[PDB]
Amino acid sequence: SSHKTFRIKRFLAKKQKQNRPIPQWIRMKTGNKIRYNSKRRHWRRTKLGL
Amino acid sequence: NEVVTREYTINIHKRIHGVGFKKRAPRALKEIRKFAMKEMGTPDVRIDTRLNKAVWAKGIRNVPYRIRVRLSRKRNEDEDSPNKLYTLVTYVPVTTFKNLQTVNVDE
Amino acid sequence: QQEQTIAEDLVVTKYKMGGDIANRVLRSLVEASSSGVSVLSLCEKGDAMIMEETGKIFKKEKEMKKGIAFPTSISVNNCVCHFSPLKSDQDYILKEGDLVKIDLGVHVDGFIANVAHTFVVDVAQGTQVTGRKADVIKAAHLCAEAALRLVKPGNQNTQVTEAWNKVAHSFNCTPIEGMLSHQLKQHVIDGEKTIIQNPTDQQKKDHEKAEFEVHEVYAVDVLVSSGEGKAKDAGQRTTIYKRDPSKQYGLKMKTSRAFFSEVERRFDAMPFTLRAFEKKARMGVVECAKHELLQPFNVLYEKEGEFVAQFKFTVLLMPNGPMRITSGPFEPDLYKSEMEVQDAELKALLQSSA
Amino acid sequence: AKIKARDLRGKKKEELLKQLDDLKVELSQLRVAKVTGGAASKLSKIRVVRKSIARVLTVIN
Amino acid sequence: VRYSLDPENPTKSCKSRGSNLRVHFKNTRETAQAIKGMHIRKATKYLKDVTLQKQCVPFRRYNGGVGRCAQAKQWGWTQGRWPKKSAEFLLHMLKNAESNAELKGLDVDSLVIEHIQVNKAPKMRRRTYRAHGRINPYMSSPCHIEMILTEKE
Amino acid sequence: SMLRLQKRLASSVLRCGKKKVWLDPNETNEIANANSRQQIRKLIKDGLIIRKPVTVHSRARCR
Amino acid sequence: VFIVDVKANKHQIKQAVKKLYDIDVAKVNTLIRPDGEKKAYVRLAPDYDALDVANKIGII
RNA sequence: CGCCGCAGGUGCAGAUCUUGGUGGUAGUAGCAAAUAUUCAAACGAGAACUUUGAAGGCCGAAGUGGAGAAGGGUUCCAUGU
Ligand SMILES: [Mg+2]
Ligand SMILES: [Mg+2]
Ligand SMILES: [Mg+2]
Ligand SMILES: [Mg+2]
Ligand SMILES: [Mg+2]
Ligand SMILES: [Mg+2]
Ligand SMILES: [Mg+2]
Ligand SMILES: [Mg+2]
Ligand SMILES: [Mg+2]
Ligand SMILES: [Mg+2]
Ligand SMILES: [Mg+2]
Ligand SMILES: [Mg+2]
Repeated sequence: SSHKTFRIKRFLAKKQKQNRPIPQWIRMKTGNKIRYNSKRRHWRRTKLGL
Repeated sequence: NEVVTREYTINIHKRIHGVGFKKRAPRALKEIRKFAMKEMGTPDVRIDTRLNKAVWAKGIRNVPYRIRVRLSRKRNEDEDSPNKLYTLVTYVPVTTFKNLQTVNVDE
Repeated sequence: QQEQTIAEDLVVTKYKMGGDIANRVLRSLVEASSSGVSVLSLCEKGDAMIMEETGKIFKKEKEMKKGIAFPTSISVNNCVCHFSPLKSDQDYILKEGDLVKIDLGVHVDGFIANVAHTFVVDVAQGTQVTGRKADVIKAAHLCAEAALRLVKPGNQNTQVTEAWNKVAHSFNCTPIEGMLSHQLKQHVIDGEKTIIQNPTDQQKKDHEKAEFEVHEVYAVDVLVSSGEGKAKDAGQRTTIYKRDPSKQYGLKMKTSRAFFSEVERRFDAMPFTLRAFEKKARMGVVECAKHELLQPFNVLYEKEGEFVAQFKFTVLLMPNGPMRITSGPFEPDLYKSEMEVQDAELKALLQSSA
Repeated sequence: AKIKARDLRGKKKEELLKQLDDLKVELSQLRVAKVTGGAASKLSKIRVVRKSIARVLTVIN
Repeated sequence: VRYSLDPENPTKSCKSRGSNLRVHFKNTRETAQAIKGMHIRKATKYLKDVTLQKQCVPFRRYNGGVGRCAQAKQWGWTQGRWPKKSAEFLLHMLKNAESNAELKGLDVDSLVIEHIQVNKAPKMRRRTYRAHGRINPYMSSPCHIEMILTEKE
Repeated sequence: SMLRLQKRLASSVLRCGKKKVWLDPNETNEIANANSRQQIRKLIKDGLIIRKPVTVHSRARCR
Repeated sequence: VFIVDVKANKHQIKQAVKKLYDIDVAKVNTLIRPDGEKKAYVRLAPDYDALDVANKIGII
């Protein structure tokens, strides 16, 4: 909602920040083994914990 | 010559008889395009927007019984198109449909 | 298909005087370059002399625009090109023995006379300048004489760059990476017909394989480096920009729109300098650079103490031998190298001339 | 031109805080250049200045 | 790459291939069997007729529920359809095949489709929603296609 | 090419609905270049965007 | 427009700007961005030109 | 891996067996609740579906309108794919 507490807004901030694709130069690292961000989240598909 | 133009009258009533209410005016334009294709032998037919208004003048189901049009075969002026000629069909407003022949028109 | 070219003999004659007026201001630059001066001072006076001289020439035809096709760029021993300090920016002081490189351009009817030169200042009368800074300028001079001799419709664009790579290897130097010569037509310094020097794999496939043509103006530009081929940025403000007429965008800023309209009045399509304005110009340039309305001409630095040199001029192509309208004051009597030329084709081209 | 804690220890509180002020000003200028494009030389100097600040503060503490 | 049925004379032959093409495998297999053995010009004309619904492909093996048509009688069959997407995809592969034939230098007015094979591709997954809280698969059936054209006249 | 933004901005500037906004069919490129409300105002002043009048709902029959 | 520490209030931001840039300030507005960074709108005094203060800062 | 001994979590068709994969069904059922679309042009490789204009309609102020609370959490807005 529009009304929210500071703690909720800070929680939503971190989830927003970490919901981004991995860098392209990560794929070039040695012994990478990482294909794509497996922890991506979409607002409509998966709802946050709160 | 292939830049001829002619005045026709179309019995829309004849071609739409039996079509449901919500499909009459759309069918009248499919049969008008069919009429131009047959009469002028061009797969590319362009309905004038004033003619489109004339067909839809009385709504989707009370299409006019007759319409007087003018088919004009023309050069597409664009060789990038696969059809050399296209027929542009326009609307001829008339007061009556009695004794109206199919006539040739000059430029 | 109606674009103007060298087909008019009047175009030829105004090229000759425009190149002469570009050469004569480089001459005043080299005769006024002394110890204890400022790069900003020489840049501002170099452009000011252009503005007043182009005003007093072709006073009979003023519907068109006469003036700068490339601002006075002055660099010393660390900058590749595209350098023009602002008044708010830090200055540089000229000392004994430093070689300074000056770029300058004039235009009439959108037709360009562009020229550069590299020269050592405060040179003692009748002496010889040696070192590893004395062979890069001599090799670059040989490159300019090479291009003057070999420019001819009937060759390929790769012939120039492979000869430049060869003379680089002969002098144990290398060309600067990503330096492009251009075909210069009316209202254009960014012609599509372009020439590369020191290519790489990525720039080669993006370069267009093309063959030269008669009756057109070229800007043969050579960049020779005595180092390794490294050109990067050191956080210096880019001053020189060029309007791109192909694109447009809706500016969101009043002072950006005022800046753009100032560009249209003075330098509508040709590269300019931010010096000509300055407080609102620095604000209005960042947004116009963001949306690709202006092409920045970035400043390039090499390793500290390394040496690079330039030599460029506008050359006219004509079937009965090309001609030169812009030349710099280089004298090979007092400039020699510790390595000589060993190639047969190079020695043949420097011996022969139009 | 780096800062070594070994040569910092002889200094006094006045000049140590002056050196901290100079480093902090430099870091704030580097953060400005980071958001205004700048160059990789200034971007990579951020870590150098940041460790220099920690070095001075460690000596002070 | 290793095809199946390598040409008897590879010099007078050209190859084309596509993988994971998002067309129905069953439709494309029927269309491929229709144009198999045809001349290059005849097959191009035929496939254009399929999209114009003037010539149909006979559905011989995958014919469950396929309707009847009059144009199936050209073939010795009763059921036929006009798969627009299969005809378009095969038309692109025929253009690619004739571009390969031009690149090899052999002429393109004497090519005959001597080999054409449609294979099943890995299935793509989607979901459909059913009556009582159930999810059921909505799998796509893409196909690989390969073809070899050999000069003969 | 796609004047969704320009129709929204023209309705907000003209204080009408998107029903009443008339973007010129022939000057499509010039309308498409307007990415700002002040550009929209310039087009309205220059006659490339017109607020169509209210549909007639006469009370003559009722009177 | 400055990005400030989330724990700094309007008084602290006002004093910090005054000390760091030696300029006066009329008022400070403050919001917290969706990504968590606090953003301050620092309106300069009428006699201080933010256009050239941005120059000496280096964000022109 | 063979031979001499030793030791087993040692042999599968079943268990509405466990897990994974794959068929026939089958190019089938189906994509049928709330009246409705049409013409022209543009962009574009490609237009029933995008955008614009022209028509014909519907919601009919207890709205398919304009705003909010809860809830969602960037879905907002430009640019591009
Ligand atoms: Mg939900
Ligand atoms: Mg059956
Ligand atoms: Mg369902
Ligand atoms: Mg359910
Ligand atoms: Mg607040
Ligand atoms: Mg067991
Ligand atoms: Mg088993
Ligand atoms: Mg069915
Ligand atoms: Mg259905
Ligand atoms: Mg109603
Ligand atoms: Mg509502
Ligand atoms: Mg949106």
